[PDB]
Amino acid sequence: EAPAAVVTGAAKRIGRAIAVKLHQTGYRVVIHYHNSAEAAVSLADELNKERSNTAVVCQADLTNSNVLPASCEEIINSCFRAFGRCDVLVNNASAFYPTPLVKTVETQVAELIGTNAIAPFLLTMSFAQRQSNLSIVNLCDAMVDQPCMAFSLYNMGKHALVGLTQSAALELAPYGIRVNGVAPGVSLLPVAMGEEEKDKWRRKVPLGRREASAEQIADAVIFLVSGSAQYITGSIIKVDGGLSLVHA
Amino acid sequence: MEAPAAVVTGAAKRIGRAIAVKLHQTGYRVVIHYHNSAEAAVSLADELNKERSNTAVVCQADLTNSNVLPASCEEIINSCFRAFGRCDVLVNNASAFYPTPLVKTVETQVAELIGTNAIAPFLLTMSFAQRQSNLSIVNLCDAMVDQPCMAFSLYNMGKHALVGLTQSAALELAPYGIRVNGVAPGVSLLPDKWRRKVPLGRREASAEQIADAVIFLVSGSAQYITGSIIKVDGGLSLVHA
Amino acid sequence: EAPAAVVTGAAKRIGRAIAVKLHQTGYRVVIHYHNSAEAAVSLADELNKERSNTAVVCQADLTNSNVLPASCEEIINSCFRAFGRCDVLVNNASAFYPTPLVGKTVETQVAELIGTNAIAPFLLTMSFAQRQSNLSIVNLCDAMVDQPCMAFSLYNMGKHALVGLTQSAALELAPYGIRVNGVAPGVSLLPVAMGEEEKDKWRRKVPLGRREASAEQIADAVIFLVSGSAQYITGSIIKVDGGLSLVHA
Amino acid sequence: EAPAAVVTGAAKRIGRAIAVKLHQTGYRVVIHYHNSAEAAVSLADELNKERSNTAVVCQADLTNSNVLPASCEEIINSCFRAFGRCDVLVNNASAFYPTPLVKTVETQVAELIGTNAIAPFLLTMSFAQRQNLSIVNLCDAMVDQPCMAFSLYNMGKHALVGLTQSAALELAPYGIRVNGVAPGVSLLPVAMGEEEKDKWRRKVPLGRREASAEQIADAVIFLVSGSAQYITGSIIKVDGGLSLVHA
Ligand SMILES: NC(=O)c1ccc[n+]([C@@H]2O[C@H](COP(=O)([O-])OP(=O)(O)OC[C@H]3O[C@@H](n4cnc5c(N)ncnc54)[C@H](OP(=O)(O)O)[C@@H]3O)[C@@H](O)[C@H]2O)c1
Ligand SMILES: NC(=O)c1ccc[n+]([C@@H]2O[C@H](COP(=O)([O-])OP(=O)(O)OC[C@H]3O[C@@H](n4cnc5c(N)ncnc54)[C@H](OP(=O)(O)O)[C@@H]3O)[C@@H](O)[C@H]2O)c1
Ligand SMILES: NC(=O)c1ccc[n+]([C@@H]2O[C@H](COP(=O)([O-])OP(=O)(O)OC[C@H]3O[C@@H](n4cnc5c(N)ncnc54)[C@H](OP(=O)(O)O)[C@@H]3O)[C@@H](O)[C@H]2O)c1
Ligand SMILES: NC(=O)c1ccc[n+]([C@@H]2O[C@H](COP(=O)([O-])OP(=O)(O)OC[C@H]3O[C@@H](n4cnc5c(N)ncnc54)[C@H](OP(=O)(O)O)[C@@H]3O)[C@@H](O)[C@H]2O)c1
Ligand SMILES: Nc1nnc(NCc2cccs2)s1
Ligand SMILES: Nc1nnc(NCc2cccs2)s1
Ligand SMILES: Nc1nnc(NCc2cccs2)s1
Ligand SMILES: Nc1nnc(NCc2cccs2)s1
Repeated sequence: EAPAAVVTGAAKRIGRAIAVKLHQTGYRVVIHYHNSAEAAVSLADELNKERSNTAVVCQADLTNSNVLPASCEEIINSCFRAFGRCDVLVNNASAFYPTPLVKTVETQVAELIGTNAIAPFLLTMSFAQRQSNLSIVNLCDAMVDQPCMAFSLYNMGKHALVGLTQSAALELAPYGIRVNGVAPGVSLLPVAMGEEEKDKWRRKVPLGRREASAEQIADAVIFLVSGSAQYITGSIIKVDGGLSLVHA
Repeated sequence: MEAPAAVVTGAAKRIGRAIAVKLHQTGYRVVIHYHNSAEAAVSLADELNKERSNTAVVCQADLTNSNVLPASCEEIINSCFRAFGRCDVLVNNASAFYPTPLVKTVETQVAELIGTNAIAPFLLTMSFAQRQSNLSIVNLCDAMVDQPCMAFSLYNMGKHALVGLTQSAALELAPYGIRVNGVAPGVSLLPDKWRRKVPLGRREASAEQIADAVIFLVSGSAQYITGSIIKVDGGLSLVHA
Repeated sequence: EAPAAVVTGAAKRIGRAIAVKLHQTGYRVVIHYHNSAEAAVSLADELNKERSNTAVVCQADLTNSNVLPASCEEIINSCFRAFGRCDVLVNNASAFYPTPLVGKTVETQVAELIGTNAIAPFLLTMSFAQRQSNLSIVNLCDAMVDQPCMAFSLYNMGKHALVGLTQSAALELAPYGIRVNGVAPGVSLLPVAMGEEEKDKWRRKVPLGRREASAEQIADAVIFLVSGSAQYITGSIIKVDGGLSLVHA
Repeated sequence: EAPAAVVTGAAKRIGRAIAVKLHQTGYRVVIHYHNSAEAAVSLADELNKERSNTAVVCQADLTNSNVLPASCEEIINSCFRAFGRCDVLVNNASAFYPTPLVKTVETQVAELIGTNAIAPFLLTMSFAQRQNLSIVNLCDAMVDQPCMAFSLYNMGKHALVGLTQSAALELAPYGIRVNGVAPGVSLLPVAMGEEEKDKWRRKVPLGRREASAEQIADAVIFLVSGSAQYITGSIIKVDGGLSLVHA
């Protein structure tokens, strides 16, 4: 009777807040993870303590390669194995690091374009081929047109994800699958980043001079998958505190 | 007094009514603004006050641009403060819509099309902010703003100006904690060829579907969202010619 | 015969550079001005001294009012009275100043900021089209239209409206062979009013050379758009901003 | 000292026209090709007959693979070996075919994302590493109103927008400008029946025809010229208003 959702990169940070808030809403969840095995299992434990048999984990590398289609097929298949259905796909997993124009480059291309764009395409195809309020939500980037300097590949990946969001909204609408995006500006800052750099970014945000909580991002995801967004497809909701509006 | 309060312009019919109703159902007190639709405005106010008495008032004003528009807009915001003691939400919904081919005087067309669609929203936004917790404004935009209807230059200029206001006001009022966002319908309630162009189910949006996006944006679930415009268009804007 | 162009606010700065560059390419020019009468006449003189009977001036307030349509009709009429034709319209004139949401009356500011930046371009476009070869319109837009200066809401509304006009008019006049495009400076000639230190703050933002656009660089893009090399281009807005619009906060 | 330009996919159609018009402006050219050797060589011969030793050909597959970075480095190097310099890169080559959601899919990924996005990135990096310098990328005016069932193609073209913007921003301190030209409907497929061609043509507000190759080429010539010295990160539509037309 309960719908089911796949969330990629759901062990930590935003994806985890997404999976949690989906579960709170009624969904059974596949918690996809790559390296964060302890966190993934520990999230699924917490969720199944609340409602037994409502969470499973699924391990996969989302780097592009000739087995990526199979991995993506397996993420979707795992949702069907555990819950008999797959109502929502959340494309959240993401590699993020600089690739200056001036790891081999082909690995960087595989990681940054694979995770951020190719895996979402492949997951979207498998989601669709396996098929009610069906929908996909892609995690985009509010700053996609005012990119971080030296992040060409990352940015290319997120731009492609906009393209996917739109193309798949158009193509899947006849099957009643909605496809939308949520575009954070500055949400949870990289664990790697020092606290002076974190406040630099925080200070740019017109609304409150702080980053988005992961929960604030999830809230937008929840709206998009909900029955209050039934006529919404191809839309990318910025959740950025106005940051994208701010000139240099 | 702890129930928040909303002003919705053009609230007597169609999308504005639906927005007023849904806000009221969420627990808002509402100012139902109207220009010509007195009977309808009052009838809605009646229905809502039957649900919860003294939660709905009406306010008449022409939103055409003129020398008296700033005072009319200021009095709309005042009416919310008079009735309810606070003004938490402004929904800029009223809109004039008609062709103005490039090939009523043109200056009257400017006054109604740019006035109702952009200038009144600007003035209402100014009065709303001057008078000031989850404070927000929602502007009713247009999903087809960049693929406009042929011969609708002034309407389109006004809806583009409204994107501008949405973004400018979001930036400038963020320090006051006033969020400013937009909802952009495609084809909603018609004023069949059109229905068939929509990817998502070959139908128009109900007014309620538009309202749903407004309710989201005013909610505590959108507390970090400002300067965003959510399309509610069933994919129509994605469809090439 | 030589083609003819109208340039609004052409007495000084970017408008002058546009009129000059159009005249150098072979156009006869109407130099529209509002307050800058000495500068406009002085410009027409210089151009006429390079080639007789190729420049006139035309004074008009482009503030919105009930007479704005007549004024815009008269601008276009001036070009047909002077040159027997009107091939190109450059909507360059612009009022620019803050209008904080939180001096002049607000209705005056609306009239100036929406009138000059949007309404007069719409009426001029209407007149240009109705009074009718490579016919085109170029609207001076703003590359920062989606990252606006704080407290510039009416100016920004006007520049957004002008984007809309650009697109609506390109759509609607394409059947008549009239192209409509835009040119969108980021930081070009800074306000005369602005102190050097404030100017250098803006300059420092620009990735491409950390300087503002020259007036000539803006004009070059106008000249492309009116040219035979832009015959298939309509509804395009070209940023001339040295990458400024791409820079995050 | 004549400047030098690399044009990818320069043997035919839009790329050919770009190469010709660059050559007419005074550029020496590297005509890059994949399968169209005879057309590429005939263009080179034509251009050399006009001015000796001003055109060379360079064969390379721009599909993504382990060797694409070396291929892209070789293209750029061929310009320097032939002409002693490389002033302009035009990323024009493109694969284009439907990839419905409902060749292996990874080969589709390699061809569509490789030609349209990864190869321009690699080329751009090699161009920059080796340094009026500018790059022009051939984008798509319909990128936000895509053809149904062209997700991978559209993804590639959106990525190219991101490249164009990202490279503009990063390369601006080295004085390298990076821009795009976005055709709407230009030269239609070779096989497409006229009746199908006319459905597309009829959609275009400005003259109900597709853009010539030369018309697209004109915008590229503008962007590489001294008249665009402050233009970077700009994408000029050359679409006859098509992108403005609602469904
Ligand atoms: N945080 C922000 O400020 C911000 C800003 C703009 C956009 N976003 C977007 O919002 C989404 C969530 O953001 P976030 O900061 O929570 O992301 P994140 O923590 O940087 O990454 C989320 C997860 O992606 C997974 N991932 C990385 N490489 C992968 C690979 N090769 N295969 C499979 N999974 C891989 C990781 O899983 P394991 O941990 O299991 O390895 C990781 O925990 C992302 O799409 C991001 O680009 C975030
Ligand atoms: N329905 C759609 O397909 C669609 C598409 C795109 C955008 N939108 C936007 O969605 C919003 C609501 O759409 P709708 O179809 O419900 O609107 P609508 O029925 O065209 O107009 C709504 C109300 O605006 C008020 N209004 C019109 N001219 C006025 C004036 N001079 N002064 C004061 N009020 C005036 C009227 O109030 P009185 O009746 O009291 O005189 C009218 O009932 C609008 O902003 C519209 O532009 C709608
Ligand atoms: N300068 C920049 O950095 C920059 C940046 C972004 C966009 N732009 C745009 O590029 C264009 C040219 O810029 P600019 O700096 O050269 O412009 P500007 O000097 O601010 O103004 C140009 C001319 O506009 C005319 N004007 C102002 N108010 C008017 C009115 N009420 N009636 C008629 N004319 C009026 C004036 O004519 P008189 O002198 O005769 O009175 C003035 O000389 C403008 O459209 C502007 O918005 C410029
Ligand atoms: N034609 C249009 O209406 C239109 C519309 C929108 C955008 N565009 C863009 O404008 C540009 C030029 O258009 P077009 O119609 O002239 O292009 P096209 O004829 O489809 O492709 C141009 C060339 O791309 C090369 N190419 C294809 N796959 C390749 C690979 N794997 N490796 C290396 N080269 C490869 C081919 O070279 P060989 O022949 O040598 O094998 C081909 O001649 C493209 O970027 C296109 O996407 C065109
Ligand atoms: N996977 C990720 N995508 N984008 C991210 N943004 C992290 C930020 C870095 C600086 C401001 S936000 S993590
Ligand atoms: N007031 C109004 N603004 N925009 C409106 N759109 C109504 C249309 C719906 C479908 C084609 S036109 S009404
Ligand atoms: N009329 C005018 N519109 N925009 C102008 N730009 C002037 C600038 C002010 C700050 C940076 S550029 S003048
Ligand atoms: N490589 C190519 N990219 N885009 C192309 N477009 C050809 C067509 C344009 C419109 C219908 S088919 S070829």
